[PDB]
This record gives sequence, structure tokens and C-alpha cells, in this order.
Amino acid sequence: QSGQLTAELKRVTRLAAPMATVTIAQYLLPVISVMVAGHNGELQLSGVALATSFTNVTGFSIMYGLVGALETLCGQAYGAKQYEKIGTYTYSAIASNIPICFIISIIWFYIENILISLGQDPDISRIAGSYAFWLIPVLFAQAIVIPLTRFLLTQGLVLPLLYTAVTTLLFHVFVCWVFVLVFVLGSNGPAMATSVSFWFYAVILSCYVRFSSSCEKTRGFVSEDFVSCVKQFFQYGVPSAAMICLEWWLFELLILCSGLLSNPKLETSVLSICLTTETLHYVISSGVAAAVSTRVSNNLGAGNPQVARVSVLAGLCLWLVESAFFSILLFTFRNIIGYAFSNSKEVVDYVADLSPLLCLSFILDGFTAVLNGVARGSGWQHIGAWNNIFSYYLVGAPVGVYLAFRHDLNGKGLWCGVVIGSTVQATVLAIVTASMNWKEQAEKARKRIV
Ligand SMILES: CCCCCCCC/C=C/CCCCCCCC(=O)OC[C@H](O)CO
Ligand SMILES: CCCCCCCC/C=C\CCCCCCCC(=O)OC[C@H](O)CO
Ligand SMILES: CCCCCCCC/C=C\CCCCCCCC(=O)OC[C@H](O)CO
Ligand SMILES: [Rb+]
Ligand SMILES: [Rb+]
Repeated sequence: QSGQLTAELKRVTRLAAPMATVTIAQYLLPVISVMVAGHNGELQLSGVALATSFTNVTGFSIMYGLVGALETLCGQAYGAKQYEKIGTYTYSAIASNIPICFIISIIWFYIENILISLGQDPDISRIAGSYAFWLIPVLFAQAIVIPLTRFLLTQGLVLPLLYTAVTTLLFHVFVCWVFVLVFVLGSNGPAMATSVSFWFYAVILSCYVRFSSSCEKTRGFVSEDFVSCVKQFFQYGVPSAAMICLEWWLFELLILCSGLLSNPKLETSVLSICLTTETLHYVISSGVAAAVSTRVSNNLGAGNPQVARVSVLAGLCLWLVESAFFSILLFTFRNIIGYAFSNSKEVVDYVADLSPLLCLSFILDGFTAVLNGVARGSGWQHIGAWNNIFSYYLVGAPVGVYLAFRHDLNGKGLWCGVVIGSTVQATVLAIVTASMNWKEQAEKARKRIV
């Protein structure tokens, strides 16, 4: 019980701290692209931003979201010591990612035409389509990279994941410098640089997995298990992708809706601050979520339902410390933190007025991240996808648009809808996790990976 929790707290933390740093590096890479570019003109900035929003919505959200299937399959397979199937699951995921990358590439070919038909400036549209075209190799590199990241994570190999992720980040800073400053490749420079970095990420990961002693038992695949693994990859990858797509889409929709409020420059700038602050906090809870998913899937696959419950409890301990830390820290500098993003007194005062709501977002996002990690580790990501629709699009979006436009709350009203949607999401997640039959979920894990 108490020693149960202490041992599981140790293992959850041993995975959460490196994975939190991994997520930091993940989200720092696009920020480095924007910073090294340091774009001078509105035409370039808008076109690149449109390419980023389009490629994230239609492509990158799916690529990252699909490997939640590997969090279920490879995690439970590692728990049952079904080590050969881990590599079969991983390589079935890579092979399945190839046609999806082709579909997304075809869509990205039409980004200029689609944006023009959507009433956007033709120069902006061409710049966006060109940037996205040079982001296409990132898709095929991620077809290897992302499944390999779960290949290492599900086995508890978070240190090589952290090493290669940070090494890729520093490599990306270098190639951004050479492409933007030395080669002077222009607006497409960072996009081309990203394609190089992720392919570099692809080779070092593939090199480690191929040659390390840690991956000797789990590397390789079984031919007669390929088709079945592909089936399961889609079975749990389709909802896992939907969960991420609905989270990223809502982010984009928030910014889009802020452009329709009065004084849209003020409301969009301030909403950009709330979003940046939200993701800045979410990298930590993402590391906790990855640790909870790994330990939940491992213990379920190992036939230990009780320690799986304890894994959720240990992750909730990390959530309470982490969320209380960032909430109180933000509330302390609520009247000051705005000056870290803008020199306008109006923007800083606005962010100061929203900071309590952002603190509530910290608590909820950390809680829902942990419980969504339980979903990915157990196998009911479909509940999480339908919960994302119900919480944010059926409840959060109508209430937020209402308060923003009706009660003249503007961006505060939009974030009020975010807070309410996150509240009902946490409530559903808490009810489904408290009513879970852990012995059956372990039995379902044993059958899922045989
Ligand atoms: C006022 C309205 C309140 C309700 C509104 C919620 C709408 C969104 C919730 C969807 C989750 C549906 C809950 C289904 C619970 C089934 C439990 C279950 O399936 O556990 C098996 C495990 O997932 C192995 O498959
Ligand atoms: C087999 C599965 C293959 C998957 C292949 C991709 C699937 C997702 C693509 C589109 C749906 C996304 C929702 C609609 C996206 C609309 C485009 C958009 O977001 O445009 C933004 C721009 O800012 C406007 O001005
Ligand atoms: C099984 C789950 C099925 C899920 C079914 C749910 C349907 C989602 C509905 C709308 C999302 C729209 C997504 C597209 C949002 C893109 C908007 C955008 O790109 O905004 C411009 C950007 O902010 C630059 O200004
Ligand atoms: Rb979210
Ligand atoms: Rb959000």
C-alpha cells in the first residue's frame, strides 16, 4: 500500500522527468524555427504561420496522435515480456505510417489552392504552400521517429530518448543557422532545416535501436504477426489520433475565433499569451502523462491490476505537486508576467485578469493529461476521443462563443469556455477511471497482446 505507492512513485518519476525534458525539446524545435527565421515582413510571417497551422491540423496532429496505439500495444507487450511483438508493433506502425504520409502529402500539395479558395491573399497562400511542401520530408522521417520514440519509452528507455531528442534539438539550431543565415534560403529555410533535423533524428534513433545492447531483445519483427499488428495499430491509433487532432484543432479554432471579436489585435495577442502559457505548463504534465501511460500499460500487461491502480495514484501525486507549483507561481507574478510578452499596459493588465483562469487550466490540463495517459496505457482511447468532442466541441465551444460574444467577455469568455470544457472533461475522465475494473483491463491486456 504505502510501500506500493513509494515504489511506483519512484518508477513514475524516473520516467516523468526525462519525458518532461523530451517534451520541452519537442516544443522548443518549432520555436527555434520561428526565432532563427526572425521574419521581417507580415507577408512572410503570415504565410509561414498559415503553413504551420495547416500542416499541424491536417498532418502533424495525426502523426503524433497515432502512436498512442503503441503506448497501448508496446507498453502492454513489454509488461507481459512479449518483447518480439514490441518490434513487430513498432515496425507495423512505421509501415502503416507510410501511406498516411502519402495522403497528407497529397493534401499539402493543394495548400495554396485551398487557402486561395478560402479567401486568403494569393502571395500568402503561395508562401504557405511552399513552406509546407518543404515540410513534407518531415512526415516520412516522423513515420520512423515517432514509433521509435514509443519503442524506447514503453520499455523504460527514456534516457536514450532524452539524449537523442536534445541532440536533435541542438542539431536543428545549427541547421537553422546554416540554412537561414549562411545559405540564405529564405522563407523555406526553416522548413527545409526541419526536414533535415527530423531525418537526422531518424538515423540516430535507428542507429541506437539497431546497435545498442538495450534494444537487442525488442528489435526486429515477426512476419506472421505483421498484418495483425497493423490491424491493432489502426484499432487504437485512430482514436488516439482523434484525441490529439481535437486538441490541436481547438487551439487553432480559439485563435481563429479571436480574430472575430472587437479589437482583434488585442484579443488575439492576449489569447496567444494564454495558449503559449498553457502549452509551456503542458510539457511537464505531458511528461507525467507519458510515465503514467507506460507504467499503467506495463503493469496491466504483466497481470498486475493493483499496481496499475497505484501507478495512476503516483501520477496523480506528480499532478498535485506540479499543477500547484505552476498555478501558485503564475498567480504570484500575475501582474508582472504579461511584460514577458508585450510592452503594452493593456495587454499586461488583460493577462493579469486572466491569470486565475490560466491557473485553473493548469490544474485541469495536468489532471486530464494524467487520466488521458491512463486511457492510452489501458486501451480505451476511444472514450477519450468522444470525451474530447463532448467536452470541448459540444459544451466548451458553445458556452465559450456565448460568453465571448453575448456577455462581452471577448477572450476571457473564450477561455471561460476552455475552462468549462476542461472541467467536464476532467469529470468524465475521473468517473471512467474510478469505475474501471482493473482486473478485467489486465485480462484484456493479456488477450490484446497474447
Ligand atoms: C450529462 C451527460 C453525462 C454523460 C456525457 C458523456 C459524453 C461523453 C462521454 C463518453 C464516455 C462514455 C462512457 C462509456 C463508459 C463505458 C465503460 C467502458 O467501456 O469500459 C471498458 C474499457 O474501456 C475497455 O473497453
Ligand atoms: C486515412 C487518413 C488520412 C488522414 C489525412 C489527413 C486527414 C485530415 C485532413 C483534413 C481534415 C482536417 C479538418 C479540416 C482542415 C481544414 C484546413 C485548415 O485547417 O485550414 C486552416 C487555414 O488557416 C484556413 O485559412
Ligand atoms: C472520432 C472523432 C471525430 C472528430 C469529429 C470532430 C469534428 C471537428 C470539427 C471542427 C474542427 C475544425 C478543425 C480545423 C481548425 C482549423 C482552423 C484554423 O486553422 O485557424 C486559422 C489559424 O488560427 C490561423 O489564423
Ligand atoms: Rb486540450
Ligand atoms: Rb485548449
